[PDB]
Amino acid sequence: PQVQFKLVLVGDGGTGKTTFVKRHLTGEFEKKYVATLGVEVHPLVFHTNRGPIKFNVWDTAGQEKFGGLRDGYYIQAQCAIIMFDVTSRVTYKNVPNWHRDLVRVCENIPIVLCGNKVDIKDRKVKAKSINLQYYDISAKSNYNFEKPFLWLARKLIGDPNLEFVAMPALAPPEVVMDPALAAQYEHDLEVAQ
Amino acid sequence: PQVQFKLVLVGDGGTGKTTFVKRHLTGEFEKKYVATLGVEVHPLVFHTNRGPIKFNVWDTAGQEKFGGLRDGYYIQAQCAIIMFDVTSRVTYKNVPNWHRDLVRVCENIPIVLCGNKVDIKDRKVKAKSINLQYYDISAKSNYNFEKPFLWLARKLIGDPNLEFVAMPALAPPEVVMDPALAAQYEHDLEVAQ
Amino acid sequence: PQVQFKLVLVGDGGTGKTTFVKRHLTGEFEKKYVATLGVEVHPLVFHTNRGPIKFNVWDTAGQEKFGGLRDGYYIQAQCAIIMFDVTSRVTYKNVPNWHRDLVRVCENIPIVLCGNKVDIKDRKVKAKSINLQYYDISAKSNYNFEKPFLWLARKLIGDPNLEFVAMPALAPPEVVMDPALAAQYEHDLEVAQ
Amino acid sequence: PQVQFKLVLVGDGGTGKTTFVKRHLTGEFEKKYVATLGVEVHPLVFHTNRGPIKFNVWDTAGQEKFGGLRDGYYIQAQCAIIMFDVTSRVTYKNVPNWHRDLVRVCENIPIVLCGNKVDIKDRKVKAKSINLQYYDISAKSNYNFEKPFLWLARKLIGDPNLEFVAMPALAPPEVVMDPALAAQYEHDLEVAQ
Amino acid sequence: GFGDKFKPAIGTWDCDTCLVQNKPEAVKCVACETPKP
Amino acid sequence: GFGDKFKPAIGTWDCDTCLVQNKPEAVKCVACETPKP
Amino acid sequence: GFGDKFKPAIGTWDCDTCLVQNKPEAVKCVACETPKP
Amino acid sequence: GFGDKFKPAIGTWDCDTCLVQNKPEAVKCVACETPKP
Ligand SMILES: Nc1nc2c(ncn2[C@@H]2O[C@H](COP(=O)(O)OP(=O)(O)O)[C@@H](O)[C@H]2O)c(=O)[nH]1
Ligand SMILES: Nc1nc2c(ncn2[C@@H]2O[C@H](COP(=O)(O)OP(=O)(O)O)[C@@H](O)[C@H]2O)c(=O)[nH]1
Ligand SMILES: Nc1nc2c(ncn2[C@@H]2O[C@H](COP(=O)(O)OP(=O)(O)O)[C@@H](O)[C@H]2O)c(=O)[nH]1
Ligand SMILES: Nc1nc2c(ncn2[C@@H]2O[C@H](COP(=O)(O)OP(=O)(O)O)[C@@H](O)[C@H]2O)c(=O)[nH]1
Ligand SMILES: [Mg+2]
Ligand SMILES: [Mg+2]
Ligand SMILES: [Mg+2]
Ligand SMILES: [Mg+2]
Ligand SMILES: [Zn+2]
Ligand SMILES: [Zn+2]
Ligand SMILES: [Zn+2]
Ligand SMILES: [Zn+2]
Repeated sequence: PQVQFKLVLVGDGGTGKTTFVKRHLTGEFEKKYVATLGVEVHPLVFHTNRGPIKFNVWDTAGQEKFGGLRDGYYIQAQCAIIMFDVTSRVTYKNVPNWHRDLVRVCENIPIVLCGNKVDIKDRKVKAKSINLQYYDISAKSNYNFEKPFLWLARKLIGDPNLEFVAMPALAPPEVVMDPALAAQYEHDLEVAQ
Repeated sequence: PQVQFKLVLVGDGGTGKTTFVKRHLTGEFEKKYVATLGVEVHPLVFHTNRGPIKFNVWDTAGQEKFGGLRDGYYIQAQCAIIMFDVTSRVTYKNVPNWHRDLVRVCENIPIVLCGNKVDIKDRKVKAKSINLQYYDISAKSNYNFEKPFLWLARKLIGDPNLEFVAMPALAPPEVVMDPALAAQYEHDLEVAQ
Repeated sequence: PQVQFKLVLVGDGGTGKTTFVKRHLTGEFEKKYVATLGVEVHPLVFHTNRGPIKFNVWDTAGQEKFGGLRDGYYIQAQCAIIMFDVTSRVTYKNVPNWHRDLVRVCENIPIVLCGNKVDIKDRKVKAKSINLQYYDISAKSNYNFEKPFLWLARKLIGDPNLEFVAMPALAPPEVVMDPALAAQYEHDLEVAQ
Repeated sequence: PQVQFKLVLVGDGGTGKTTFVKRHLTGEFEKKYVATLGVEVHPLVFHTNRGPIKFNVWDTAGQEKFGGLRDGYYIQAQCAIIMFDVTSRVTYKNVPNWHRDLVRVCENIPIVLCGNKVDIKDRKVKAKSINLQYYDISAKSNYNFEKPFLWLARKLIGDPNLEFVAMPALAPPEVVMDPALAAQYEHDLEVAQ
Repeated sequence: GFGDKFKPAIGTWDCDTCLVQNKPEAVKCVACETPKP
Repeated sequence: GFGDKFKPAIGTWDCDTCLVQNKPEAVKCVACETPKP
Repeated sequence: GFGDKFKPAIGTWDCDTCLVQNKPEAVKCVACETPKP
Repeated sequence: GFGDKFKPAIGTWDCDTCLVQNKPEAVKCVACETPKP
């Protein structure tokens, strides 16, 4: 009717939120513009071993640069991704303010934290510094694209072993993610935790 | 508004039509049941180098086993796939009757002919015997799944070099297609033509 | 000169040892027959984030069906895979005898235990019953093919975050592995441990 | 003993010859340095529907920048790739001199012409200007990597429908190839021919 | 980048049942006879 | 095979604008204020 | 399934340096001049 | 980037039959008994 969840995607302007949600090609083709709220809702369908799951992802039209988001933006949000930019420290320092802002209005919805732009070698916010699951991502290479959504699916459904059996069509990568860098970053996280 | 085409999927009962249209996982999740006509419409989105294309595929609820399809089934069809079963000769012999039936009602819409179940080694209808483009397919292995739709996209858009840049999420294969058999079949077709 | 390790592949006849080592297509093309010992050595190259690793895998010519393997078979083995057949309980019951036999002659080489043929739905040896790392595998679908070798690489090199950055050419799957079954089996293992 | 062919890779210095041959990861791990001739021979195994094929690819150590290649370089060459750089017109203008040089010494071995670096948007040598089969390639993205070798396999074996059933492990891409650009280039070639 | 010039006539509406594209004057869907919302 | 037991209350309707799920008594969408069709 | 009929003449030996295939009478590799082992 | 410090002792030679790595003093392969070339 179906199995559908509103997901709010928040975090400073310029962190890559729009870029990230647009990797899902069908959700971009089927996006709905919400005139009264300045939002595009992207219906992202994923396919698990137990069937389809739909995340309706709310992406701002950039107003987080100029002020706070309306309440209507947060109404009936059932999960969230907070994004930051791994090359801009201010964006990471605001994460607790995005986190509180969400909490104040939600609350105890599952939240994933994503550090975007890990494709850039010149990284400022490293693992040492970093239900609040973390992933390194690179929107422009699709690196770790599935992970936030898989983790949120496993948390929402209550199945720790849920898997995506088929990947959605994703925008061709516009940037490369060096797999050896990805392994070094994986190791840094393991040596933080 | 969008770039959307009604595609009628026709051919004898038991040729694999429903199996084939259900390989597209999102189109199955989003299928619309048309009560008055005995149809499920599967909205299949594909992603070309020039952007999304949507085929709304009309699949019967099995009434082709008992009688002819309603006119409403064919109304505003802009392309078609005729299916047959490569292990059942009667289904191939009816192809010209499906072809005429379509023509009588359409007409000069692009049509692809698909020989299904080429995964079965015990093949009865071989290339020797076979805008009427042909493909061998195997719905249950996703073998050649993209081809009918790519050919129809190229014919509808008028771009012979159109490509799908990303594949839709497809049902995990339930059967294997031997790539050496696929190469032998490719060669038989080339040695028919 | 290079980074090369002898790997002994042992376990009852009929468990799928030969089938498994032959999934690596280049290692099969380059296999060396050792006349005096009844062995084919398959040089399996894998490609990690830190460079190539070569496992020279010793596969029997079936003599484990009739008697014990020569000492020469085990000489300078630096790691091992013990295989069993998930549909044949006797093969699993012999695992501790393969394990001891290896230990007696090696010793403290890293060993992975593999339960083969998990593609067969009619499974007799389930997770409940099962450095002794375990993986479910299916040689004929390439399911989990990389894992034993990745685990052995991580243990031999001392790098827990080693990754394969590119997969070797593998024999096309001859059988399907249902991804939903794979997820159920993954969950059973997690609910054993 | 096996099915093995010497392939000479020639073309101006800086066209990407070394970069290209090193995409095949196992052939790089197994390369043989030929001290007397200034050559590294890369044994590139490919896997066809009819079994393995090995191309022993002779790559210069850069002496084509300073003079002509020794005769020993060309001895028993059974096929060739001539490379050029799609961003450097001089390299394309020398192609007929590489072509003649090969002919003088070979002769009537199958030859593929490859225009490298098509990942660079700033392309100088376009399709309009371009057994002498042509492919656009991009060594650093692996774009069209298989094609020269597939075409050469089909020509050497005499099987126009030969296919590679599994890809060799390739170096992770260091650069992206835009699939929409690849489709535009495909179309330009079709509108040249 | 299509569709140019693949867009429907002005006031064309898609049937929520089937989802054939219907002329602006259509009161029912031409294929499935579902009335326009 | 979910959702069991993830299905909404009876008469829940999805907003065609946003597409929040609204209580059967809702006349407007709770998030975006678009009236129920 | 090749090679039939792609196998080399009897006694053909592959150079361990280069690895050109050499005639059985070859004492040195024809391409790189490395002596037969 | 390994192997550092995974390289064999000086004069270690690989058996062309099996291809176990043999000590420089080995005249035969330790595993398969094939004589050193
Ligand atoms: N290198 C790199 N740049 C990115 C990535 N994601 C986004 N960008 C760039 O970051 C800038 C901000 O992107 P945008 O999606 O509009 O961020 P938003 O304001 O949070 O919606 C744009 O210039 C993007 O091209 C990434 O993963 N890697
Ligand atoms: N081996 C094989 N069986 C298939 C394939 N496609 C469909 N089938 C089987 O053929 C039968 C008819 O399938 P169905 O989709 O209901 O055909 P329809 O009546 O034309 O809609 C079913 O038993 C399917 O399991 C295929 O590609 N390969
Ligand atoms: N279903 C299934 N059969 C397998 C698999 N692996 C091997 N077999 C079959 O098991 C039998 C024994 O295979 P073999 O490789 O010779 O086992 P070995 O004696 O241990 O070397 C053969 O009939 C194979 O076809 C598998 O992963 N799945
Ligand atoms: N953008 C781009 N650069 C390339 C490509 N292939 C090689 N290069 C670069 O071209 C230069 C020459 O490469 P090299 O392999 O040494 O060419 P060679 O002299 O013909 O062997 C190097 O700087 C490479 O990084 C490619 O496909 N794309
Ligand atoms: Mg934005
Ligand atoms: Mg049906
Ligand atoms: Mg065996
Ligand atoms: Mg070079
Ligand atoms: Zn309708
Ligand atoms: Zn709303
Ligand atoms: Zn030589
Ligand atoms: Zn030996």
